[PDB]
Amino acid sequence: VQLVESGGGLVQPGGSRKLSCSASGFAFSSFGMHWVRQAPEKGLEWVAYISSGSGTIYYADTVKGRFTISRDDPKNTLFLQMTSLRSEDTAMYYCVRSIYYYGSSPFDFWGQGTTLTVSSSDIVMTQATSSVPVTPGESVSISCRSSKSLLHSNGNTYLYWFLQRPGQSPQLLIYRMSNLASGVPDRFSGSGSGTAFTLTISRLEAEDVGVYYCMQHLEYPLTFGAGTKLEL
Amino acid sequence: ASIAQARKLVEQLKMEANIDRIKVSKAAADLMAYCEAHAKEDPLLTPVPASENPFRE
Amino acid sequence: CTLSAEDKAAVERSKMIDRNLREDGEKAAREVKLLLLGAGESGKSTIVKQMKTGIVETHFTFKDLHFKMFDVGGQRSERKKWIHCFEGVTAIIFCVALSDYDLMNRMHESMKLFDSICNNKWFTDTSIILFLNKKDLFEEKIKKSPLTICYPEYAGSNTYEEAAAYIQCQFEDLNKRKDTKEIYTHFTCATDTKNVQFVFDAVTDVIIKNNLKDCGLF
Amino acid sequence: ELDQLRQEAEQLKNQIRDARKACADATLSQITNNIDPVGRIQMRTRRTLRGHLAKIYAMHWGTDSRLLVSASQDGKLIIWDSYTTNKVHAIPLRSSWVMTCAYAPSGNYVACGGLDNICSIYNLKTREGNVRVSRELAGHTGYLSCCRFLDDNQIVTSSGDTTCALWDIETGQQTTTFTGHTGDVMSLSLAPDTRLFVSGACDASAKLWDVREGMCRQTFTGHESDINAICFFPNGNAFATGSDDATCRLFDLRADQELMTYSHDNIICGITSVSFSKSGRLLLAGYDDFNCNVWDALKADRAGVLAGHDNRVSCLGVTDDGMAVATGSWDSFLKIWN
Amino acid sequence: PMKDYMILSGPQKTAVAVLCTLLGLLSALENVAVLYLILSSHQLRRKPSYLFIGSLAGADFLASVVFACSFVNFHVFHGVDSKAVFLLKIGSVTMTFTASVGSLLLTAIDRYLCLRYPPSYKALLTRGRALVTLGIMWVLSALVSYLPLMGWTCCPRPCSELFPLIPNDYLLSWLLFIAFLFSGIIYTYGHVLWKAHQHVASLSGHQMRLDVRLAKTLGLVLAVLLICWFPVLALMAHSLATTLSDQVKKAFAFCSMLCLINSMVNPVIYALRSGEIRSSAHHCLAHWKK
Ligand SMILES: CCCCCCC(C)(C)c1cc(OC)c([C@H]2C=C(CO)[C@H]3C[C@@H]2C3(C)C)c(OC)c1
Repeated sequence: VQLVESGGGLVQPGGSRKLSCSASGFAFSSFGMHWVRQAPEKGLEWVAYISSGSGTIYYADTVKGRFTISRDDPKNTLFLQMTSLRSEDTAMYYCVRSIYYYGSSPFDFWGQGTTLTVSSSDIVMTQATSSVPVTPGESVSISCRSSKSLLHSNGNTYLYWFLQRPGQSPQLLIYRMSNLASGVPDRFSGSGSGTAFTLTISRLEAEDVGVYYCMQHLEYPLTFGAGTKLEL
Repeated sequence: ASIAQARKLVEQLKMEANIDRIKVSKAAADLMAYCEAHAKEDPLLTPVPASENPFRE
Repeated sequence: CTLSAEDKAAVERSKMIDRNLREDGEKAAREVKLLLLGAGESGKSTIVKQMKTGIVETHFTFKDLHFKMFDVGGQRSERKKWIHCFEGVTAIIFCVALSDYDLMNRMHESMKLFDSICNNKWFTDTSIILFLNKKDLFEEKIKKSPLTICYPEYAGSNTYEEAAAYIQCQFEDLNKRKDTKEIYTHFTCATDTKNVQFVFDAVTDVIIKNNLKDCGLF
Repeated sequence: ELDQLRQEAEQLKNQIRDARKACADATLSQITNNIDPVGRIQMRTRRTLRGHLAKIYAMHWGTDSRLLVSASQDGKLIIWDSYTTNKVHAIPLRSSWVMTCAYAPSGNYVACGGLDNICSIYNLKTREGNVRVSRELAGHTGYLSCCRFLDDNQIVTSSGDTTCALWDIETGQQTTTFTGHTGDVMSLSLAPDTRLFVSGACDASAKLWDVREGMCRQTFTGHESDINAICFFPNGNAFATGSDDATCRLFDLRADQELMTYSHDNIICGITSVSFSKSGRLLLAGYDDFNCNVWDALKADRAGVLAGHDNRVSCLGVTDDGMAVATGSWDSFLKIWN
Repeated sequence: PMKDYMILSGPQKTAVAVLCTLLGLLSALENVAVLYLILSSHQLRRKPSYLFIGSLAGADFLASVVFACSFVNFHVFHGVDSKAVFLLKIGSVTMTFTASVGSLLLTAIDRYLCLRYPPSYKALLTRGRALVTLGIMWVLSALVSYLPLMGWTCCPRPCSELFPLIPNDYLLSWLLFIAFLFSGIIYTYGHVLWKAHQHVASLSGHQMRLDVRLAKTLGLVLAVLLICWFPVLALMAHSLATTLSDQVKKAFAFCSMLCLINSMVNPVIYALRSGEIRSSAHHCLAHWKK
């Protein structure tokens, strides 16, 4: 499974550009697709989302009425056409795939991303620890706090944890606040109470070094948090 | 021919005829005890409150 | 709406699955299913060759009508434990060889199978497209062997027409649900090429009768 | 000679019957007469599962007691979220003639089979987001009436070739074959501890099989016709059978005979499905009269009736937690009762 | 103003009153019986055509009750009517009768789809599509029928003798509308018979039953429809052209009872013919035995 992306580059302010996310090695038609935006030095920010069959399309408040996201299922390619670009839009746009059913693993794959550099009522999540020193082999507990309780009446606490290694696309670690994503080693664990959540890494290694993000999925201005960088 | 099949049937019956058989009363009492012990954990037999029931509508 | 984002997306996926299921169901509704239950193995392969594992599915089209045929004679098991799976089949294609009145008698086995199928509780309304194959062999054999070896009672002469009519009439009387179902008889052979058109005509008649029964006219 | 072999066989059968009669000192009715009645239990259709366009022939609850898989002659294998009536998956079958379906205890695999003589195993929790055939196990010379999962790598199947078999899924080969039935096996139930299983065939007999040595331990008779349903008691030392004679019979293992017969003069229709409630007090039997009758195991009395279907109740399963009873019928509906 | 429209009186008035009241009562009874049969069938109500027949039964029920009440109240009762209520009554009678002919046309279209596209009849006509076409037929009938409640109220102009407070414009428009619907029925059934004959000829070449059976049933239906509705339509045409001043209004008053006769013959000729309705009736009788 690979999600390659194109587009990006130098764009004059006020211009227009269309990003393409080619999908291969998986069933693109059945997978609701996302666009997550990461500023050059800041964290991740959600942009758009097109469902399977292009049924429901949701936008962020920053890009609403300015960005249009569409997909071509026969061609297996995602499109994010955006007009009237501002300077706040310079970032590395990621193509994120997420299927939704009981027991699914949304945001499982993140594409490499395309760098675009333009010429010159939301559930806020706070990660207080911006940086934590770490020695390999020890244990650490990254803490994320939610403004509104993320425990829905259905009994699922919609909290997702991600890891972004230096110079690599984010990967899924824990979904729904305690469910190890496929492929992730069993050392990671996640716990929470509805408003405060923690992620534990026993026997940390060199691979675990990176920046950790917590994402809410209760409502749909999907809000991330400032990452927690785990350096040695 | 079928002689081998008949011999196999006889051997199977001999294997089935040497098993230890407990009294039917003991088996009945064991089944009764199992049904009585787990009666509290049987939502079908004893109706559960509507809040407890997952299939409430 | 008391549904989270993931629950709403799951509902949307369920609706898409429902839509695809309805599309496939309409496609299978415009599908004509036929059961090929031929006695023994005579007349099956010739028919499947003319008109183109437990079940050998055969799919073919004629006059823009999609026919699906099932060859379940290879099951080699108790027929009463899976013959209800074929309930609702549009028609039953029965093959009866006509050169086996000399080869109990093979025609008597065919008649017994006809009793089993035409008078089965799952096939009360399902019509039968009876194929009387091996015509040329019957014509060549009747001039040397009379019909009396198979049927003890036969007042007709040794001519082919009378004997064929007698066999067809016998197989017609084998059924007791005269009102509910109708048996279609065609005397075919290896060389015949109108068998596809006969199946189309019989199946169209069966569908017409079923629709008119449902619409209330009959 | 052959005659003396037959004489030895019948003498051994007579010896077995004499041992059974000697061990039969009291009837379960005599022992369970003093206990309190089950009571009038009434269940309502909590959920109705639409979407199927043909007769539902099998179903099986997942171990989570929330997800279930349904098999229908339309060629669709649908996985159901019983709590919300949401289709999670719709697996397109190669052969539309499916007569069994099982949910693996882990939840990663689902196997369905039928007249194609193969119950193919489908990988649900796989990448690519598409359910794909993990392995198509072939080797049966008849229809696969029921195939159930021991682990993610072993699956036991009951076929109409008078032979059940245990398959190693990865290697796709019959690890052990189980022979001895003289008729088509139509039902198969695994023990809770998954060390032995009992299979009912059309020979009006149910044989216990050890899944390790591969030889039958016990043969149970009493039915006057073919057995279409079989289920283990939750304890593991009893099992119930349903036949076309319109009677459910409960057999015990450690005493090797029949404890109760569950029959009524009003019902003459066959029994397609039999399942036991948790704690084993309730015996739900799916009849051909479009009714899912609820018997009491300890007393032959009829606790209640689930009259909500318009056609034969082919399949019937009780959740592992024992909270819901889901009955599938040939009306293309999958009603869940509680 | 209806004083000139009074023509029915005497022992003749008594006879037509009792007979028309019985006509309405028996028609309503059997129509509600068949309507309940289709509603409570639980399987026939799902079939797309039996809901068309149920609509025919309901339209016949409304026609029977409304027409019987109106005719008895206005002629043999000599009961005065007010403008709004009288116009509503005319609209209701016209609505239910036009809906009955619309249901007959819908059944004709159904039976034509049974033969024109045999393999795809179930797909081409589902329960929902049957419901939507039933709704559009009902609303079209209601609009055309209740036009004189709203559209015209006999502005200064000649108004038909046979239908007080109905301007001849409405009579002409209705006559073309219902003539078109009857033409649709007699053309749909003609095409059904033609297709059946062509199919029977095609089948006979490889090997006189289906075509003859459809001929009998459809001919009986068309014949009863004609012999019941055609005379009143002819008298209406006579009223449109002639001086609408003659005793033939009495002939029309007696003859429109053929409309209630058609209402009474509709369910025995349409639903009772179907074996499913008979089987459901047997099941209902078995339930009633308890
Ligand atoms: C223009 C659309 C016509 C639709 C078909 C109508 C038909 C069935 C032909 C009819 C006949 C008839 O008397 C023979 C009456 C009478 C009833 C009266 C009162 O209610 C008044 C109007 C005449 C009446 C007795 C003068 C009708 O009143 C709608 C209607």
